[PDB]
Amino acid sequence: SNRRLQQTQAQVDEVVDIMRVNVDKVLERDQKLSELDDRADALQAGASQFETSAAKLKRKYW
Amino acid sequence: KLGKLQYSLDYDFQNNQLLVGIIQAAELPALDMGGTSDPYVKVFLLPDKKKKFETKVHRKTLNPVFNEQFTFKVPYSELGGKTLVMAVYDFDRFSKHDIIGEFKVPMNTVDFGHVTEEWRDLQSAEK
Amino acid sequence: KLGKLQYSLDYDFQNNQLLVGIIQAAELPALDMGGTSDPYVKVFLLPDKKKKFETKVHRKTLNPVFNEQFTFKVPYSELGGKTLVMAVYDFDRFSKHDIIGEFKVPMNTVDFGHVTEEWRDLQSAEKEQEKLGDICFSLRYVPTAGKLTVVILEAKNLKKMDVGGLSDPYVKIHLMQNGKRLKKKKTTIKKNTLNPYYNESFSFEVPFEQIQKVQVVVTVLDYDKIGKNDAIGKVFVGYNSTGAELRHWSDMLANPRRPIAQWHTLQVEEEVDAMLAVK
Amino acid sequence: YVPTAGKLTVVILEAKNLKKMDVGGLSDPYVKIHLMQNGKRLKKKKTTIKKNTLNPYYNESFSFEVPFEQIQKVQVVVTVLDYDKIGKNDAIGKVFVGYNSTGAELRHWSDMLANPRRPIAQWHTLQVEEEVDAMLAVK
Amino acid sequence: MALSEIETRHSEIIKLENSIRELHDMFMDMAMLVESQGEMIDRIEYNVEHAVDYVERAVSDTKKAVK
Amino acid sequence: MARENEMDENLEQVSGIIGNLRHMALDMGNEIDTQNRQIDRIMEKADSNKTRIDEANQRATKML
Amino acid sequence: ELEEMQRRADQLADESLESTRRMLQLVEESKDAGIRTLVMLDEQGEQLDRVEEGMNHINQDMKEAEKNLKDLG
Ligand SMILES: [Mg+2]
Ligand SMILES: [Mg+2]
Ligand SMILES: [Mg+2]
Ligand SMILES: [Mg+2]
Repeated sequence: SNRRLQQTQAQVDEVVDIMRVNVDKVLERDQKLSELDDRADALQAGASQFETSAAKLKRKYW
Repeated sequence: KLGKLQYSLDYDFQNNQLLVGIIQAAELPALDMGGTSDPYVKVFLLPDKKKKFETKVHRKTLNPVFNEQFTFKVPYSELGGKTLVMAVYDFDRFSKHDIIGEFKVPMNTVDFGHVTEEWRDLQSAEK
Repeated sequence: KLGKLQYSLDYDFQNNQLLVGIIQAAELPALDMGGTSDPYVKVFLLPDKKKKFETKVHRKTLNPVFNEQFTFKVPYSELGGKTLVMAVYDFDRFSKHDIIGEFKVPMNTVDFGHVTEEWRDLQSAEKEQEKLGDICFSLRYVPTAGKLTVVILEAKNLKKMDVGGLSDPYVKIHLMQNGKRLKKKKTTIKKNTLNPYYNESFSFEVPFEQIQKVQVVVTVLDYDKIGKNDAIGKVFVGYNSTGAELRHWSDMLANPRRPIAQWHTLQVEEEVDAMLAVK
Repeated sequence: YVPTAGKLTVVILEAKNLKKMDVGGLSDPYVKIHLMQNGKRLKKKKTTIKKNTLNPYYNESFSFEVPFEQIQKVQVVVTVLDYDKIGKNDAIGKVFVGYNSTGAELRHWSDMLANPRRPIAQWHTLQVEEEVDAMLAVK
Repeated sequence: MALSEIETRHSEIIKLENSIRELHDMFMDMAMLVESQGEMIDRIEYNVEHAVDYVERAVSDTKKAVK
Repeated sequence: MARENEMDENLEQVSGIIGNLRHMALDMGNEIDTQNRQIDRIMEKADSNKTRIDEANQRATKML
Repeated sequence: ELEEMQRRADQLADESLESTRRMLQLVEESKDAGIRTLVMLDEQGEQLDRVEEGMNHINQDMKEAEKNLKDLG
């Protein structure tokens, strides 16, 4: 019964076509996550600086 | 302080209708005896208060999950100047159903094209 | 300890048939009144239990001599992956004929070419769990919000429930406390499947102060439209749980804001419900 | 327990701080020993009845025929009860050691196993009959 | 049938095995990438929580400073 | 025919497993998409707060 | 020629068989890899949610700080 063989083959091909797209989307996710990582590091750096300045200002105007 | 609300929003251009999905709500304040309220959400188009849609009443949960969907047959041109209202109500069998919260969404701030779905903090309704 | 068994084995290539000869047995333990048992040997091909051959019943001897012969019309190619079973039975006129012993011979260890004939010590016949099914799911609990996320992933090797076919499984989840069934959930019904895949998430409101006093009961059942729906298997995790279940629970506790997936072996509902009626 | 002869020697020594069962006075305690398996009560033994005592002293030995092949599948149930002539005799407390046992009980059991041809004495805390019997109905 | 039918059967079967293998490798790569990205998210959340702490303390200080 | 049938059973099981793999791939991809949208949101908010905190820090150090 | 032909046919049969077995193993590995992948997706998802709540908190706090700095100036 070649019908089942070829049908299963078509299933496999379909799932492959799904998975490669999924993989590319995952790569895009890796890019976005990396940039988010850099942005977060910069964010916490600025946060610490602003915290220090806030300490000075509290020790000034109170 | 009442809690947050997760909802979904998107527009079907094939049928020219607005698809508003009420996913769930969280951290709602308790107003009933058992320590939990009986919440249900009323949703309607903000511009005209006609044909308001109400969800099913959930018993005694401060984290109700509705997962319901409503359709507003409104053209895409009129949609831009139309707002959405989602208000959370507390059910009471022997008295007026007190409003827990409300939320308004301008359709000019909404971006259609990708299926939108977000959490937004509830606020106290205006007198 | 029962005794030994002398048998003969050889293959006739001219007729393409296996020649199994039962010579005799010795030092068999006595199970009958007179001080001697009534032994008879059942011999059949190990691979498929079809057309089993039985010897004549000898009266009251612990050293029976059968000197009988049996022929298994089996090709030489199929023979290699076929085993031989010789089990010694005790005859009783008014009850079930108890098995005295048994012996299995792999046909890949057997060397044909010379006529084989040997004595082999008898051993006690094997009587494991019947279900042999497993259910896999993930547990996630974050203590702050008190949310319990039970995601039914997938079951495998489930017991057949339908006649001449696979089963129609569905997962029912109960949440118990002090013997009471609080919440009731269920999944989609996957029809005709040996290994059902659901990937369905459920959430429960469980406070941090009662986390050590809750029971999570996962049950895999079969679905027929007509009549009562039977049950394939069930397992429980949480309060008064043991084994890999308590382990998975402790992993859920030790790892907050993170879901841990694990497999579990299905137990009979009687024992489980007997455990849940405790305390 | 000595594995060779399969003899189990349970010697009831003494109870203490038992719950009052009689009105305006001490209790009349006696020890009943059951040997269970698969939920069935096989052997039944009991001791002498010590009257009006806060801490009953028995020092009474009992022996049971337990094969070495079933040592991991036996239940020993010790019950302290109160004795009134008239009517049903109530129960003060009960504990069990052996199959499906936990706590200091399983410990004492394991000490009996690890130390053959030698008796190990130990104390045990009395539990309610409901929970214990609920544990014995398991498996 | 014949040897042609068996040969074509065998060929298409091998083809299926290779497609299956590619699918497999794709799943493996998937799990890999998702894991590494998981570690990335770990350090992101770390930096974020630190930032939150710093911001909170800063806000407290300014709030006490103005009044 | 036993050789052939045995193989047939194998191919059927492979078929079922492949179907399940399809479903899993769909769920996987979908959730990946939604999470990507969420990440976009996160970077928008993070850039917003970055600007907020830079301007605020400058204004704060200005009064020093 | 004939014997070698029959043996060839049976050979191809066996080869295809063990091939299908290899397929079963491969789709099993694929299956499990997929499962753990989904698990990772759930975990990292919740982590992303916590990140979002973090961002919101930061926004509100910096809004208040902005208010105080505008009240001080
Ligand atoms: Mg009410
Ligand atoms: Mg007899
Ligand atoms: Mg059925
Ligand atoms: Mg008395």
